[PDB]
Amino acid sequence: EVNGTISIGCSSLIGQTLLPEVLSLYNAQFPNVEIQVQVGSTEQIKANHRDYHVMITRGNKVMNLANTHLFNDDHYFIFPVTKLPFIEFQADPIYINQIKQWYNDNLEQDYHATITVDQVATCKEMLISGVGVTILPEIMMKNISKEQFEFEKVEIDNEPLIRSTFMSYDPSMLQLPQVDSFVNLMASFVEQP
Amino acid sequence: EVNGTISIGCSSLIGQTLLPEVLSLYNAQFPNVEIQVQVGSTEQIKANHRDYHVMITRGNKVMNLANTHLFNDDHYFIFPKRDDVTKLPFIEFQADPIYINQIKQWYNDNLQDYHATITVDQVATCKEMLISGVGVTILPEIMMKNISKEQFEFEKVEIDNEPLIRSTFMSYDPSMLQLPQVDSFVNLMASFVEQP
Repeated sequence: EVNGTISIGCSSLIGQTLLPEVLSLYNAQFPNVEIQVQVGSTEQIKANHRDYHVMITRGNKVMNLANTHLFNDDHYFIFPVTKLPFIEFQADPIYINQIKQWYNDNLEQDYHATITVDQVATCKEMLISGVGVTILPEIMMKNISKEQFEFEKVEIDNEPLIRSTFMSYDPSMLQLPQVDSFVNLMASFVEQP
Repeated sequence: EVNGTISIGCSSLIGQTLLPEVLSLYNAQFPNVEIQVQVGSTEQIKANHRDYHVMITRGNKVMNLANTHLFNDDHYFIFPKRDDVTKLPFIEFQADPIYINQIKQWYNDNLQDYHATITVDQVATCKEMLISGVGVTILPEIMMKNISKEQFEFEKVEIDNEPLIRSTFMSYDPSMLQLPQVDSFVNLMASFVEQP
Protein backbone atom coordinates (compact mmCIF):
# COMPACT_ATOMS: atom_id res chain seq x y z
CA GLU A 1 0.00 0.00 0.00
CA VAL A 2 3.04 2.21 0.54
CA ASN A 3 4.63 2.34 -2.92
CA GLY A 4 6.59 5.17 -4.49
CA THR A 5 10.32 5.53 -4.89
CA ILE A 6 12.70 6.56 -2.15
CA SER A 7 16.06 8.04 -3.05
CA ILE A 8 18.70 7.74 -0.34
CA GLY A 9 21.99 9.52 -0.25
CA CYS A 10 24.54 8.55 2.29
CA SER A 11 28.12 8.46 3.32
CA SER A 12 29.91 5.54 1.73
CA LEU A 13 30.85 3.83 4.97
CA ILE A 14 27.16 3.86 5.92
CA GLY A 15 26.27 2.18 2.62
CA GLN A 16 28.33 -0.87 3.52
CA THR A 17 27.42 -1.21 7.23
CA LEU A 18 24.17 0.39 8.53
CA LEU A 19 22.15 0.75 5.35
CA PRO A 20 22.01 -2.86 4.18
CA GLU A 21 20.68 -3.88 7.57
CA VAL A 22 18.14 -1.08 7.54
CA LEU A 23 17.05 -1.88 3.98
CA SER A 24 16.45 -5.53 4.81
CA LEU A 25 13.81 -4.42 7.37
CA TYR A 26 12.38 -1.70 5.14
CA ASN A 27 12.02 -3.82 2.06
CA ALA A 28 10.40 -6.60 4.07
CA GLN A 29 7.77 -4.21 5.53
CA PHE A 30 7.28 -2.10 2.36
CA PRO A 31 8.06 -4.46 -0.56
CA ASN A 32 6.29 -2.27 -3.10
CA VAL A 33 8.67 0.63 -2.63
CA GLU A 34 11.44 1.03 -5.17
CA ILE A 35 14.75 2.01 -3.55
CA GLN A 36 17.62 4.03 -5.04
CA VAL A 37 20.87 4.41 -3.13
CA GLN A 38 23.70 6.78 -3.88
CA VAL A 39 26.88 6.82 -1.79
CA GLY A 40 29.72 9.39 -1.51
CA SER A 41 31.30 12.05 0.72
CA THR A 42 29.13 14.04 3.20
CA GLU A 43 29.96 17.22 1.35
CA GLN A 44 28.91 15.53 -1.93
CA ILE A 45 25.64 14.28 -0.47
CA LYS A 46 24.96 17.68 1.09
CA ALA A 47 25.78 19.39 -2.18
CA ASN A 48 23.33 17.09 -4.00
CA HIS A 49 20.67 17.28 -1.26
CA ARG A 50 17.97 17.98 -3.85
CA ASP A 51 18.46 14.57 -5.44
CA TYR A 52 17.58 12.78 -2.20
CA HIS A 53 14.49 12.32 0.00
CA VAL A 54 16.82 11.40 2.80
CA MET A 55 20.46 11.80 3.58
CA ILE A 56 22.58 9.89 6.07
CA THR A 57 25.85 11.65 6.75
CA ARG A 58 28.73 11.99 9.20
CA GLY A 59 29.98 15.05 11.07
CA ASN A 60 27.37 17.58 12.16
CA LYS A 61 23.70 18.37 11.68
CA VAL A 62 22.94 19.72 8.19
CA MET A 63 21.64 23.28 7.63
CA ASN A 64 17.96 24.00 6.91
CA LEU A 65 16.84 20.41 7.37
CA ALA A 66 15.50 18.25 10.12
CA ASN A 67 18.20 16.14 11.79
CA THR A 68 18.12 12.92 13.74
CA HIS A 69 21.20 11.82 15.62
CA LEU A 70 21.65 8.11 14.86
CA PHE A 71 24.71 7.14 16.89
CA ASN A 72 28.34 7.84 17.76
CA ASP A 73 31.34 5.69 16.82
CA ASP A 74 34.52 5.25 18.82
CA HIS A 75 37.87 4.89 17.04
CA TYR A 76 40.66 2.37 17.15
CA PHE A 77 44.29 2.56 16.14
CA ILE A 78 45.06 -0.66 14.38
CA PHE A 79 48.46 -2.17 13.76
CA PRO A 80 50.15 -5.53 13.13
CA VAL A 81 54.72 1.28 14.32
CA THR A 82 56.60 4.55 13.88
CA LYS A 83 58.23 3.05 10.75
CA LEU A 84 55.01 1.79 9.12
CA PRO A 85 53.00 3.94 6.73
CA PHE A 86 49.89 5.58 8.08
CA ILE A 87 46.82 5.45 5.85
CA GLU A 88 44.67 8.60 6.09
CA PHE A 89 41.19 8.90 4.72
CA GLN A 90 39.38 12.01 3.53
CA ALA A 91 37.06 13.87 5.88
CA ASP A 92 36.46 17.32 7.27
CA PRO A 93 39.62 18.98 8.69
CA ILE A 94 38.61 19.13 12.39
CA TYR A 95 38.31 15.33 12.58
CA ILE A 96 41.47 14.66 10.59
CA ASN A 97 43.22 17.17 12.85
CA GLN A 98 42.08 15.21 15.95
CA ILE A 99 43.65 12.09 14.44
CA LYS A 100 46.87 13.93 13.51
CA GLN A 101 47.12 15.45 17.01
CA TRP A 102 46.50 12.05 18.59
CA TYR A 103 49.17 10.40 16.49
CA ASN A 104 51.63 13.18 17.42
CA ASP A 105 50.75 12.92 21.10
CA ASN A 106 50.77 9.15 21.55
CA LEU A 107 53.54 8.27 19.12
CA GLU A 108 57.12 9.45 19.02
CA GLN A 109 57.52 10.99 15.59
CA ASP A 110 55.63 13.50 13.46
CA TYR A 111 52.36 12.58 11.79
CA HIS A 112 52.83 12.07 8.11
CA ALA A 113 50.36 10.32 5.79
CA THR A 114 52.15 8.26 3.16
CA ILE A 115 48.90 7.00 1.64
CA THR A 116 45.70 9.08 1.60
CA VAL A 117 42.35 7.72 0.32
CA ASP A 118 38.78 8.94 -0.09
CA GLN A 119 36.72 6.35 1.54
CA VAL A 120 37.05 4.58 4.88
CA ALA A 121 36.26 1.27 3.16
CA THR A 122 39.31 1.54 0.90
CA CYS A 123 41.34 2.51 3.97
CA LYS A 124 40.20 -0.65 5.77
CA GLU A 125 41.09 -2.83 2.80
CA MET A 126 44.49 -1.09 2.63
CA LEU A 127 44.89 -2.09 6.28
CA ILE A 128 43.80 -5.71 5.78
CA SER A 129 46.30 -6.13 2.89
CA GLY A 130 49.27 -4.97 4.95
CA VAL A 131 49.82 -1.57 3.33
CA GLY A 132 50.08 0.07 6.71
CA VAL A 133 48.45 1.16 9.95
CA THR A 134 45.43 3.39 10.41
CA ILE A 135 42.66 4.60 12.70
CA LEU A 136 39.13 3.34 12.03
CA PRO A 137 35.65 4.06 13.34
CA GLU A 138 34.54 0.97 15.21
CA ILE A 139 31.57 0.29 12.95
CA MET A 140 34.16 -0.43 10.23
CA MET A 141 36.15 -2.93 12.32
CA LYS A 142 34.43 -6.21 11.68
CA ASN A 143 36.36 -9.05 9.95
CA ILE A 144 39.73 -7.61 10.80
CA SER A 145 41.73 -10.54 12.13
CA LYS A 146 42.22 -10.37 15.91
CA GLU A 147 45.20 -12.65 15.34
CA GLN A 148 47.07 -10.45 12.85
CA PHE A 149 46.18 -7.07 14.34
CA GLU A 150 46.13 -5.15 17.60
CA PHE A 151 43.44 -2.60 18.46
CA GLU A 152 44.04 0.42 20.70
CA LYS A 153 41.23 2.77 21.67
CA VAL A 154 41.81 6.34 20.63
CA GLU A 155 41.29 8.88 23.41
CA ILE A 156 42.16 12.54 23.68
CA ASP A 157 42.58 13.80 27.22
CA ASN A 158 40.99 10.58 28.42
CA GLU A 159 37.86 11.13 26.33
CA PRO A 160 37.10 8.83 23.36
CA LEU A 161 37.47 10.30 19.91
CA ILE A 162 33.94 9.96 18.54
CA ARG A 163 32.12 10.69 15.32
CA SER A 164 28.43 11.26 14.94
CA THR A 165 26.12 10.01 12.21
CA PHE A 166 22.97 11.93 11.27
CA MET A 167 19.88 11.42 9.19
CA SER A 168 18.70 14.60 7.47
CA TYR A 169 15.57 15.43 5.60
CA ASP A 170 13.07 18.16 4.75
CA PRO A 171 10.11 17.71 7.15
CA SER A 172 7.79 18.38 4.26
CA MET A 173 8.97 15.16 2.58
CA LEU A 174 7.21 13.25 5.37
CA GLN A 175 4.08 13.79 3.28
CA LEU A 176 5.47 11.08 1.03
CA PRO A 177 4.32 7.80 2.66
CA GLN A 178 7.43 5.90 1.57
CA VAL A 179 9.71 8.52 3.21
CA ASP A 180 7.72 8.79 6.41
CA SER A 181 7.96 5.01 6.58
CA PHE A 182 11.78 5.05 6.26
CA VAL A 183 12.30 7.85 8.83
CA ASN A 184 10.08 6.07 11.40
CA LEU A 185 11.71 2.72 10.78
CA MET A 186 15.03 4.44 11.31
CA ALA A 187 13.98 5.97 14.64
CA SER A 188 13.30 2.45 15.79
CA PHE A 189 16.40 0.85 14.25
CA VAL A 190 18.89 3.13 16.05
CA GLU A 191 17.48 2.51 19.52
CA GLN A 192 19.26 -0.22 21.53
CA PRO A 193 17.36 -2.83 23.64
CA GLU B 1 65.51 6.89 -5.21
CA VAL B 2 61.98 7.20 -6.50
CA ASN B 3 59.75 9.83 -4.88
CA GLY B 4 57.22 12.56 -5.50
CA THR B 5 53.54 11.79 -5.49
CA ILE B 6 51.34 9.54 -7.53
CA SER B 7 47.70 10.20 -7.89
CA ILE B 8 45.51 7.27 -8.73
CA GLY B 9 41.98 7.21 -9.88
CA CYS B 10 40.03 4.03 -10.02
CA SER B 11 36.73 2.32 -10.05
CA SER B 12 35.33 1.81 -6.61
CA LEU B 13 35.36 -1.99 -6.74
CA ILE B 14 39.07 -1.95 -7.70
CA GLY B 15 39.89 0.13 -4.61
CA GLN B 16 38.61 -2.66 -2.39
CA THR B 17 40.15 -5.61 -4.28
CA LEU B 18 43.11 -5.16 -6.66
CA LEU B 19 44.54 -1.88 -5.48
CA PRO B 20 45.39 -2.64 -1.88
CA GLU B 21 47.31 -5.70 -3.03
CA VAL B 22 49.11 -3.71 -5.66
CA LEU B 23 49.87 -0.87 -3.22
CA SER B 24 51.37 -3.24 -0.64
CA LEU B 25 53.97 -4.20 -3.29
CA TYR B 26 54.41 -0.68 -4.57
CA ASN B 27 54.92 0.91 -1.17
CA ALA B 28 57.30 -1.90 -0.19
CA GLN B 29 59.52 -1.15 -3.24
CA PHE B 30 59.13 2.60 -3.37
CA PRO B 31 58.57 3.69 0.25
CA ASN B 32 59.42 7.32 -0.43
CA VAL B 33 56.53 7.87 -2.88
CA GLU B 34 53.44 9.62 -1.48
CA ILE B 35 50.22 7.96 -2.65
CA GLN B 36 46.76 9.47 -3.27
CA VAL B 37 43.80 7.33 -4.22
CA GLN B 38 40.40 8.52 -5.30
CA VAL B 39 37.61 6.02 -6.07
CA GLY B 40 34.37 6.37 -8.05
CA SER B 41 32.43 5.65 -11.26
CA THR B 42 34.33 4.92 -14.48
CA GLU B 43 32.47 8.02 -15.81
CA GLN B 44 33.66 10.17 -12.88
CA ILE B 45 37.26 9.01 -13.17
CA LYS B 46 37.38 9.53 -16.92
CA ALA B 47 35.80 12.97 -16.47
CA ASN B 48 38.46 13.98 -13.91
CA HIS B 49 41.33 12.37 -15.87
CA ARG B 50 43.53 15.42 -15.37
CA ASP B 51 43.64 14.96 -11.59
CA TYR B 52 45.14 11.51 -12.02
CA HIS B 53 48.48 10.24 -13.28
CA VAL B 54 46.91 6.85 -13.72
CA MET B 55 43.40 5.52 -14.01
CA ILE B 56 42.05 2.00 -13.48
CA THR B 57 38.55 1.67 -14.85
CA ARG B 58 36.11 -0.92 -16.10
CA GLY B 59 34.38 -1.18 -19.48
CA ASN B 60 36.46 -0.30 -22.51
CA LYS B 61 39.76 1.38 -23.28
CA VAL B 62 39.75 5.12 -22.62
CA MET B 63 40.18 7.58 -25.53
CA ASN B 64 43.39 9.48 -26.28
CA LEU B 65 45.38 7.45 -23.80
CA ALA B 66 47.50 4.36 -23.56
CA ASN B 67 45.55 1.40 -22.24
CA THR B 68 46.64 -1.82 -20.68
CA HIS B 69 44.18 -4.64 -20.35
CA LEU B 70 44.52 -5.95 -16.79
CA PHE B 71 42.07 -8.83 -16.59
CA ASN B 72 38.54 -10.09 -17.15
CA ASP B 73 35.88 -10.94 -14.63
CA ASP B 74 33.32 -13.67 -14.85
CA HIS B 75 29.91 -13.23 -13.22
CA TYR B 76 27.80 -15.19 -10.80
CA PHE B 77 24.12 -15.08 -9.96
CA ILE B 78 23.95 -15.38 -6.22
CA PHE B 79 20.95 -16.41 -4.14
CA PRO B 80 19.93 -17.91 -0.77
CA LYS B 81 20.62 -21.63 -0.75
CA ARG B 82 16.39 -21.21 -5.32
CA ASP B 83 13.72 -21.58 -7.99
CA ASP B 84 11.43 -19.50 -5.83
CA VAL B 85 14.02 -16.82 -6.57
CA THR B 86 11.97 -14.55 -8.80
CA LYS B 87 9.86 -13.60 -5.77
CA LEU B 88 12.97 -12.10 -4.15
CA PRO B 89 14.17 -8.54 -4.88
CA PHE B 90 17.02 -8.08 -7.36
CA ILE B 91 19.68 -5.51 -6.55
CA GLU B 92 21.02 -3.61 -9.55
CA PHE B 93 24.18 -1.58 -9.61
CA GLN B 94 25.02 1.36 -11.80
CA ALA B 95 27.19 0.80 -14.84
CA ASP B 96 27.18 1.63 -18.50
CA PRO B 97 24.00 0.49 -20.29
CA ILE B 98 25.36 -2.32 -22.53
CA TYR B 99 26.61 -4.12 -19.47
CA ILE B 100 23.40 -3.60 -17.50
CA ASN B 101 21.39 -4.74 -20.51
CA GLN B 102 23.33 -8.05 -20.63
CA ILE B 103 22.34 -8.69 -17.03
CA LYS B 104 18.73 -7.81 -17.71
CA GLN B 105 18.67 -9.98 -20.81
CA TRP B 106 20.14 -12.95 -18.90
CA TYR B 107 17.61 -12.56 -16.14
CA ASN B 108 14.69 -12.48 -18.61
CA ASP B 109 16.03 -15.48 -20.54
CA ASN B 110 16.91 -17.73 -17.60
CA LEU B 111 14.12 -16.81 -15.12
CA GLN B 112 9.40 -13.36 -14.84
CA ASP B 113 10.38 -9.97 -16.31
CA TYR B 114 13.47 -8.15 -15.00
CA HIS B 115 12.72 -5.48 -12.50
CA ALA B 116 15.24 -3.87 -10.18
CA THR B 117 13.68 -3.17 -6.80
CA ILE B 118 16.85 -1.80 -5.25
CA THR B 119 19.45 0.10 -7.25
CA VAL B 120 22.71 1.23 -5.82
CA ASP B 121 25.70 3.12 -7.15
CA GLN B 122 28.61 0.88 -6.20
CA VAL B 123 29.15 -2.86 -6.59
CA ALA B 124 30.45 -3.08 -2.99
CA THR B 125 27.19 -1.74 -1.56
CA CYS B 126 25.35 -4.20 -3.77
CA LYS B 127 27.43 -7.05 -2.28
CA GLU B 128 26.80 -5.89 1.30
CA MET B 129 23.08 -5.71 0.42
CA LEU B 130 23.42 -9.31 -0.73
CA ILE B 131 25.17 -10.43 2.42
CA SER B 132 22.44 -8.80 4.59
CA GLY B 133 19.57 -10.64 2.90
CA VAL B 134 18.04 -7.67 1.08
CA GLY B 135 17.81 -9.73 -2.07
CA VAL B 136 19.62 -11.54 -4.88
CA THR B 137 22.10 -10.16 -7.40
CA ILE B 138 24.74 -10.77 -10.00
CA LEU B 139 28.35 -10.02 -9.03
CA PRO B 140 31.70 -10.05 -10.83
CA GLU B 141 33.81 -12.85 -9.41
CA ILE B 142 36.53 -10.60 -7.99
CA MET B 143 33.81 -9.28 -5.61
CA MET B 144 32.79 -12.73 -4.35
CA LYS B 145 35.22 -13.28 -1.49
CA ASN B 146 33.73 -13.83 1.98
CA ILE B 147 30.23 -14.58 0.72
CA SER B 148 29.27 -17.62 2.83
CA LYS B 149 29.00 -20.75 0.63
CA GLU B 150 26.74 -22.09 3.37
CA GLN B 151 24.00 -19.47 3.01
CA PHE B 152 24.26 -18.84 -0.75
CA GLU B 153 24.38 -20.66 -4.08
CA PHE B 154 26.48 -19.43 -6.96
CA GLU B 155 25.40 -19.86 -10.60
CA LYS B 156 27.75 -18.80 -13.44
CA VAL B 157 26.24 -16.28 -15.87
CA GLU B 158 26.48 -17.31 -19.51
CA ILE B 159 24.91 -15.93 -22.67
CA ASP B 160 24.87 -18.36 -25.57
CA ASN B 161 27.29 -19.14 -23.94
CA GLU B 162 29.82 -17.52 -23.54
CA PRO B 163 30.28 -16.35 -20.04
CA LEU B 164 29.40 -12.76 -19.30
CA ILE B 165 32.69 -10.98 -18.75
CA ARG B 166 33.83 -7.48 -17.85
CA SER B 167 37.24 -6.03 -18.59
CA THR B 168 39.46 -3.84 -16.41
CA PHE B 169 41.92 -1.36 -17.87
CA MET B 170 44.72 0.82 -16.70
CA SER B 171 44.96 4.10 -18.63
CA TYR B 172 47.57 6.82 -18.66
CA ASP B 173 49.17 9.50 -20.77
CA PRO B 174 52.43 7.99 -22.11
CA SER B 175 54.23 11.28 -21.44
CA MET B 176 53.56 10.68 -17.70
CA LEU B 177 56.02 7.85 -17.93
CA GLN B 178 58.65 10.57 -17.59
CA LEU B 179 57.68 10.76 -13.87
CA PRO B 180 59.70 7.97 -12.19
CA GLN B 181 56.94 7.21 -9.63
CA VAL B 182 54.44 6.68 -12.46
CA ASP B 183 56.79 4.58 -14.60
CA SER B 184 57.35 2.53 -11.52
CA PHE B 185 53.64 2.02 -10.84
CA VAL B 186 52.85 1.07 -14.45
CA ASN B 187 55.71 -1.43 -14.77
CA LEU B 188 54.73 -2.93 -11.43
CA MET B 189 51.11 -3.35 -12.67
CA ALA B 190 52.38 -5.04 -15.85
CA SER B 191 53.84 -7.90 -13.82
CA PHE B 192 51.22 -7.88 -11.08
CA VAL B 193 48.55 -8.87 -13.59
CA GLU B 194 50.44 -11.68 -15.23
CA GLN B 195 49.66 -15.12 -13.83
CA PRO B 196 52.33 -17.80 -12.98
